[PDB]
Amino acid sequence: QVLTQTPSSVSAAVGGTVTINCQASQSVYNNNWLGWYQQKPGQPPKLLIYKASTLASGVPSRFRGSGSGTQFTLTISDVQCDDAATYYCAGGYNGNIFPFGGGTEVVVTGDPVAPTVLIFPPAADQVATGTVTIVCVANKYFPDVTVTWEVDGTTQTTGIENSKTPQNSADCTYNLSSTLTLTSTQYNSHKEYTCKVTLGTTSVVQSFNRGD
Amino acid sequence: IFEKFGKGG
Amino acid sequence: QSVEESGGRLVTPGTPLTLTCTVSGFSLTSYDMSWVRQAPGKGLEYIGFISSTTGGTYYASWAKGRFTISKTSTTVDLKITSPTTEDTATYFCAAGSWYNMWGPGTLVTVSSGQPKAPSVFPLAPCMTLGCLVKGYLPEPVTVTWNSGTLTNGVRTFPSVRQSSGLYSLSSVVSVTPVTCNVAHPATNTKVDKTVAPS
Ligand SMILES: [Cl-]
Repeated sequence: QVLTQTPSSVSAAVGGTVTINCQASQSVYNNNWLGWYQQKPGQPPKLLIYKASTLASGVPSRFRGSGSGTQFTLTISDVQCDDAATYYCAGGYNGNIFPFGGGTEVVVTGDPVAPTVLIFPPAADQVATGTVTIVCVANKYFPDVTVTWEVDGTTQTTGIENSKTPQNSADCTYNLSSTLTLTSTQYNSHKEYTCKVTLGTTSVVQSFNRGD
Repeated sequence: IFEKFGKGG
Repeated sequence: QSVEESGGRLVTPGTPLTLTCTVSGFSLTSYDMSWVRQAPGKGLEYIGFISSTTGGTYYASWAKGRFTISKTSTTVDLKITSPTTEDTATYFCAAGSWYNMWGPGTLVTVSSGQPKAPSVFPLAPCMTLGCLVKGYLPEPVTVTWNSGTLTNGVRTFPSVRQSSGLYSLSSVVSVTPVTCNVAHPATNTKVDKTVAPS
């Protein structure tokens, strides 16, 4: 009635090997009623493996299913940036019980890549609305970053929201948006707006001056 | 006993 | 050959709604037809299915009473009998005993909000250009560039929900005259902004 999928998260370098396990509380139907699925953010799942070990049409041979009864395994050899995804097992039991496992995130790792940083001032038409949104983008980086905002040299604590693109299917990198929201009065109060992007111990800084 | 397993392949 | 869900929309708790699954290029009755859902940032959850072998309808134990599965001449339907906040999710339909073919999903939003079309603002540095898509409900919005013809160098960030309950996202594109096309299907709204450098 439960499929316990382990681990919750796994990492390999490009060309590495990943193992994902799925353990049933009792024997699945016919000892082999277990499938494996890949899901990327925003997309529906895709069937990889059915009947424990059969590769679905079009699926790369580097995806392999094994096991029977209560213990099942998905391995990924020669891991590619394209393999960064969440993987799920899904099983079937006597009594028409069809649980999904809780999922395993696969993170594909590599050498750090330093971000470039862009800042976008608010459009003329935003100011008039009473609220202003400043956007900072960290482009094509790895692994994770942190972002700081300074307004005329004062570090901002509130009104910041961050959003990150999933790993690039070709090069494994992320992109990040950091948005600072202010009232039009607060915005028209200050001159220098600064976005600081920190990868590890190193910061890259981008700024603009209102009216330029 | 169980209801007949409902998935065929 | 495809499956397509429809019916995702914003509803207040307790308001019943029906989703439909339409198949193209094969018969509704040839293969197992399943409903699966996924709450935002969470795992897949099986709801129920109609068997091609037994002809029977089956539900997950947790889902019994909360959902009703039925079929018309052209659709497999999922009724949410009394939606809660906790029913907010993408609903997928899938064909085949192994969930072989999936639809893109349809989003159900269960909350007290009123629909709101986004405002779209141009992003240009004081080259990469963009569009800020601010203050919409429910999700989703779709963003394209030059009417879907510009895809290379396009990054559309995941939405974030603000304190208001309204959603926002940005989309940026790298080039060497670019238009962002924003759709808010919930309100049938289309917004185009031509983004000029400076
Ligand atoms: Cl489930």
